[PDB]
Amino acid sequence: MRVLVTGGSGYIGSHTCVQLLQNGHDVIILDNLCNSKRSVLPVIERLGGKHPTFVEGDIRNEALMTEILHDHAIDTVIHFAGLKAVGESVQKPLEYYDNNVNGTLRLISAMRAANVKNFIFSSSATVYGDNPKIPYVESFPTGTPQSPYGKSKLMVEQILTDLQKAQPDWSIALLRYFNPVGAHPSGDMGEDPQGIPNNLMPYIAQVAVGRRDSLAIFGNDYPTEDGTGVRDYIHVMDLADGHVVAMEKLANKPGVHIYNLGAGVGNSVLDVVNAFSKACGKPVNYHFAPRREGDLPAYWADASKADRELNWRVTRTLDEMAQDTWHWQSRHPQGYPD
Amino acid sequence: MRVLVTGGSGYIGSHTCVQLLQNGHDVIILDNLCNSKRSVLPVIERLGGKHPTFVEGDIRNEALMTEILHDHAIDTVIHFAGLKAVGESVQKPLEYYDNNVNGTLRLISAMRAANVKNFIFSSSATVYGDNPKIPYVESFPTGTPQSPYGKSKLMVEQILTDLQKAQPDWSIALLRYFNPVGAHPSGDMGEDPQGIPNNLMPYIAQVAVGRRDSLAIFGNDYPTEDGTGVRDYIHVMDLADGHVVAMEKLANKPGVHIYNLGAGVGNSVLDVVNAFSKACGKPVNYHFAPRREGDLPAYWADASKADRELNWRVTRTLDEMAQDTWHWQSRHPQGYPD
Ligand SMILES: NC(=O)c1ccc[n+]([C@@H]2O[C@H](COP(=O)([O-])OP(=O)(O)OC[C@H]3O[C@@H](n4cnc5c(N)ncnc54)[C@H](O)[C@@H]3O)[C@@H](O)[C@H]2O)c1
Ligand SMILES: NC(=O)c1ccc[n+]([C@@H]2O[C@H](COP(=O)([O-])OP(=O)(O)OC[C@H]3O[C@@H](n4cnc5c(N)ncnc54)[C@H](O)[C@@H]3O)[C@@H](O)[C@H]2O)c1
Ligand SMILES: O=c1ccn([C@@H]2O[C@H](COP(=O)(O)OP(=O)(O)O)[C@@H](O)[C@H]2O)c(=O)[nH]1
Ligand SMILES: O=c1ccn([C@@H]2O[C@H](COP(=O)(O)OP(=O)(O)O)[C@@H](O)[C@H]2O)c(=O)[nH]1
Ligand code: NA
Ligand code: NA
Ligand code: NA
Ligand code: NA
Repeated sequence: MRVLVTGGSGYIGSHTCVQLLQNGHDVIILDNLCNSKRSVLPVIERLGGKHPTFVEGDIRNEALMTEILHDHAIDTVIHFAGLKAVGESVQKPLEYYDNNVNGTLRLISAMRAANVKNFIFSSSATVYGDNPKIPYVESFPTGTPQSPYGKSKLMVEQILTDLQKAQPDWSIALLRYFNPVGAHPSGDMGEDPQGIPNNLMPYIAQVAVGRRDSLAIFGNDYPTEDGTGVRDYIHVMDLADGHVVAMEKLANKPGVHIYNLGAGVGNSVLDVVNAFSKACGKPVNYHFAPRREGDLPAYWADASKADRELNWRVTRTLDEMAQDTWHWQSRHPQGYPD
Repeated sequence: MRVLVTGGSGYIGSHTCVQLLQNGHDVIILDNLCNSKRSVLPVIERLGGKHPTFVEGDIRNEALMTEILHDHAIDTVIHFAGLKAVGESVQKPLEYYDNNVNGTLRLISAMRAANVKNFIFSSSATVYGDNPKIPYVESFPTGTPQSPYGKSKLMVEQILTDLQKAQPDWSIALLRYFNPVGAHPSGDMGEDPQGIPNNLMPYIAQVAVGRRDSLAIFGNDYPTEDGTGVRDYIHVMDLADGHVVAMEKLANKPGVHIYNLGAGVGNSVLDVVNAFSKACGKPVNYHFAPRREGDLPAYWADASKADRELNWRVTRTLDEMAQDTWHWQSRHPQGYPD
């Protein structure tokens, strides 16, 4: 099929585009380059073994969206474009609501004008909010997200939901995930944070590489097996796969299809650090700090539904996530070239 | 002070502008005329005894908002502009999210660029969602609104809340109200629905006037004194007053100030009908229907906080709401002139 991939040049999107091309689909990437570089493009092509069209632009530009949609006879849209730095979200709320909330609204509005009715949304497991019932299941009602980032994701979910109700021919997937990590096995694509990495893995990778001194472990007091925070980590390649399957299997199947994408088990901070020490061949330096603002002791996704309904499940291990990361970090220390 | 009143030519806004002018404030009205007519303008001036500047335009146009803000040296903004038809909201969700969510975001963004930090938001008591704890108190956490309309209001509240947190110098009021009714005592301004009136009072007024056959009373089965739905009705003049006070008393007082605006008591459907039969001098025709989609047996606002903190409370009665309505309906059967 003909797919428009917003945010396609970013971390998850790039990986997804390669898998898409490999499946022989026609790929149109829409990205504003606010958090990615044109240099990834040729890598996508190479790895994908096919040429994806690239359009520089913003989801907030409804006019352009409609043009693109029409110009390329788009059948489906996988939407990864947006802002995702939780801490930044607290400091710059408006920017998050605009890019995420308004950004998606402008996009779906254009789809409406262009008669495109298949959509796959990059959601987030932060929508579950404060849930003492873990792991999280899709049948669980959502809660109230802690940050402007989380709130914007639920807001979008709600909007798409009402939309589908008003325009029942629409097929919409809400893909909820936690912590994506790893990189393409080639070691030639991966996560390329500009500045202080947000997530654990990359941060740790930076500590490993020499860039950082020590990892601060926020809380060693939790009601967990080792006292540190337990989270769900999913390999980026598996995530990308889940995206392709969802897109192929749900196209033209009316409704709001909610699926948690994850390994179905949790891992502590120490578990992640040990995995990494192992992958990079040297002890990762860390120290303990006291509980970070807004964090919970432990949570993960129940991914039975996707297994059952989409026949999808993870295949990569925590160790591979680490190795893959180390590999990319190692082959391309300066990330993507400017 | 210099105040920008978005949606100022509509029902509540017009009333509010008159009270504003009377208080000697400088009023700039911003309206897109999607639900009001230029003809109300001269009435505003007359009743207000002062000239308000009028600008035709849309809140979604950030550029214009900023211009306006700067051009007039705005000190505070009272925001009534938006869409509010609940049933229409279910049928046309996008339009509601755009006008309400995006609409406010564009407006506050402009304020940001123009260095305007005092805001009064026309909120809604639908934000309380499904609350079996009545009456509703501001200390109660919000729930999940039933319609796209309700959801958009809570979304806006959430956005303004995070904003204030990131820009602590801002003063923001969230004014939660239920069912505004009545009209200016002059009988020369009032609610002018185009088409099938949404709310009870006006609908009933139309039945009275001859336009409608009978009022359908959705449910006579409720756990209420008379079996019909109990709601909170607030006279439009009192609402307008609450708006002025909030604006004058909260300007430059940092924080998110939440206040329920209401009478503090509930009235059933039959109560409203009887009140109206009485005001128009003739039995209002009605019949019973079974429970409308999404409605609850009874709810109202606890307005102690406003009384205490703002020294504000209603002064008009249900009977006046009815009389005033009948009066306007009677002096101007064709509403505002085109
Ligand atoms: N990265 C994560 O850890 C994570 C976790 C949960 C959910 N998600 C969701 O996945 C999506 C992308 O995540 P990611 O990890 O690939 O991050 P990313 O920054 O690498 O990729 C997003 C891409 O979108 C682009 N973009 C941002 N705003 C845009 C706009 N207004 N118009 C056009 N392009 C725009 C950026 O330039 C970047 O290339 C977002 O929906 C995010 O909320 C990601
Ligand atoms: N009317 C009610 O029953 C009610 C109940 C609860 C909350 N509220 C809130 O009060 C506000 C106004 O209520 P109202 O009763 O006066 O209705 P209204 O339609 O009479 O007034 C709103 C006005 O806003 C204008 N407008 C709408 N969208 C606009 C946009 N995008 N840009 C510029 N102007 C725009 C319309 O032309 C109209 O003049 C809204 O915030 C509504 O949610 C109203
Ligand atoms: O410098 C860091 C970054 C992350 N974490 C922990 O690593 C886990 C994964 O968090 P991250 O921010 O990567 O994602 P989250 O699970 O909050 O999305 C959480 O328990 C964080 O508490 C940590 O201790 N130090
Ligand atoms: O044609 C109508 C319109 C309204 N109502 C009732 O009048 C009350 C006020 O409802 P409205 O739509 O005016 O506002 P709500 O309280 O739902 O905002 C509610 O119990 C409605 O059930 C009714 O029975 N028939
Ligand atoms: Na419909
Ligand atoms: Na670099
Ligand atoms: Na801050
Ligand atoms: Na008329």
